[PDB]
Amino acid sequence: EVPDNPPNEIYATAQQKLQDGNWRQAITQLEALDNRYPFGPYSQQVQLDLIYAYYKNADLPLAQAAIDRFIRLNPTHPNIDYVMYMRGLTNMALDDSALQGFFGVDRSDRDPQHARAAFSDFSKLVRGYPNSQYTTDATKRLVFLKDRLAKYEYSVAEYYTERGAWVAVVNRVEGMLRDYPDTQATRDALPLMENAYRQMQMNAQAEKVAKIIAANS
Amino acid sequence: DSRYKRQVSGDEAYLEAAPLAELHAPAGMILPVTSGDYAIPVTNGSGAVGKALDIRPPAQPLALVSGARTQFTGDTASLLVENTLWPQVVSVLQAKNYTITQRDDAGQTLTTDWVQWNRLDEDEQYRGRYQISVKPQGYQQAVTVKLLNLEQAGKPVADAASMQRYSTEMMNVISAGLDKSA
Ligand SMILES: [K+]
Repeated sequence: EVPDNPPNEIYATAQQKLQDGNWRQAITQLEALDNRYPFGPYSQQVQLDLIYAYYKNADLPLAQAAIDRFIRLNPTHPNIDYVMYMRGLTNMALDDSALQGFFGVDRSDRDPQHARAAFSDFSKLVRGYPNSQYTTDATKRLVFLKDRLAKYEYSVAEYYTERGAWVAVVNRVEGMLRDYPDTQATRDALPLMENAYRQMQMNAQAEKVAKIIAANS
Repeated sequence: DSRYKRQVSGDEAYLEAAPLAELHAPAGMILPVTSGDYAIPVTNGSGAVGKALDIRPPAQPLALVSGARTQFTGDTASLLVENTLWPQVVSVLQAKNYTITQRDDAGQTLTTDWVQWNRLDEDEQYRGRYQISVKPQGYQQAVTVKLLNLEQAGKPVADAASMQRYSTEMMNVISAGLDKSA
């Protein structure tokens, strides 16, 4: 329960708790300020500090809420790009902590759904703002994420293979070819696709797949 | 400490991820180049990556003065106050103990010596050297802060992010000082 001081003294306080690395307390302060003075003269910097603090404090779905509100009320803001970048970082953290909570006991075909969300976010950034100071890094991450995503496709195709579900296999790998043709996991999956076709006795198709496998050593 | 404060979470292992390659098409077969969702546009760059990238919110100058618009643009922050603001600014600067190295009272403009900054979120602290002035711009009036040079650990620094942060810091000191009287 934040006391009833003037907006500026609360910001000052919020700033110190922020620099302190003391996230919860900054969030309390910033929150109160945001709620009490929504028409504040420096409300945006409040909203940015929150997004920042939720991220550091790992309140990722909360960070996402602030991000979303901010984008919609400030579509042309000079810093709209940082917000977007932050929104990617958010999902990417959700994803690291999903994998981390299942360490030593995971499934290869766990859906990395926060990774897909991250990917979504970062593309918007890099397509919308190619000259953004965050676009190099975001691109680096898109590459890493695309690879993770296709790898998931591979795991599903492998599972169905292990169970002679041949149609589920060609449908899956065909997906990989349509969506992630340029990933390692797609190259690994083609042998699965060839197998499923040879199994289904579809040799013309199977041989095309072979022709492709070979043209990519 | 305070690196963790300025830094993305997780590790840098994504920088290790192998480059993607377009799929070679056998003879007798054409293949679409990567396209649609999941297609990544080429960039080169190049801004900071991984732990070198500072994810603190961009410093936008505050309107700690009733009915006053602010703006930032390059290395210059400013504040449109709604005259004789010049002597007031001078006192705020003097109050904070910033040496002034030259002063044009008629021109309402001055240059500071190096100003030492000190924040808990920085591991090596910054120093900045400013040209401050009040332009009779309306009425109303404009108080502008220009970051001429910025130092850290003795080395010059000129990256946008930092220039904006520490152009904005001076502008804030001034605003707050203008508020704590008017
Ligand atoms: K990572």
